[PDB]
Parts: sequence; C-alpha cells; structure tokens
Amino acid sequence: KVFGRCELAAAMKRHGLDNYRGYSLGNWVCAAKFESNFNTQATNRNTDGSTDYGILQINSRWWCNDGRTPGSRNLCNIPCSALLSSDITASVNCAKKIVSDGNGMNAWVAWRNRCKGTDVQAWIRGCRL
Ligand SMILES: [Cl-]
Ligand code: NA
Repeated sequence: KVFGRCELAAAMKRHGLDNYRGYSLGNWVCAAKFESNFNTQATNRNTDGSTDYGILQINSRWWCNDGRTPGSRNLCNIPCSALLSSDITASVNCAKKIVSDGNGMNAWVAWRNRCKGTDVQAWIRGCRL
C-alpha cells in the first residue's frame, strides 16, 4: 500500500511514534518518505547480501529473517515479509526497538542525510491529527 502523507502521519501517531524516544512525528514521516516513498512494499538489496524491507526499510542483517542473509540475527523476531503489509504495526514495533538501540534515528541513513536538522514539522503540516 502507498500511504498518503497525512494518512501515514495519523497511523504512526496512533501506534505511539509521536515523540517516541524524543523524536517528533515529523521525523518519522520524513524518514518514511525518503526510505520508501510511503510504499509498504518497498524492498532494496544491499551490497553485503542483506535486504531492506517496508515503509522504514528495515535491514535483514539484524532485524528480521528473510532466509537468505547468512549469519543474520532477527532482533525483532519476525519474518521480513511481515514488514511489507498494508498494516504498519509490525514495522512500527520493530522501529521502536531499533531507535532504542543507542544510535537513535541515525540508524536510518536517509533520515540522517535528508531529515536530520531540517524543519521536519513541515511533514505533518495541514494534517488533521
Ligand atoms: Cl535513542
Ligand atoms: Na536476519
């Protein structure tokens, strides 16, 4: 499913992401936009053989199991395919674990290079939340 800007904003807020670990909703919507262009089905292969899945492009090297990433962990205890659903519950729950890992949202490369330091509030502007 391809989410609308405000539609996703509302969905994330309901799932407890607004201000989670100090990160305002705008940060999460910005990351989603640049990681997957709001597409829950987005998949991207990495050089090391791992693959990124879903709306927030979670990596199979450490967070989910896709059966084709040798020596990987699966810290979120879930099939990577579950991160491609129209329902973002699985992605959100796993992202909460990731952002709490120690490096915050820097774990998401696109957020660091395109969201960090910007006026992220612009991403939820005009939204009925
Ligand atoms: Cl943190
Ligand atoms: Na894995």
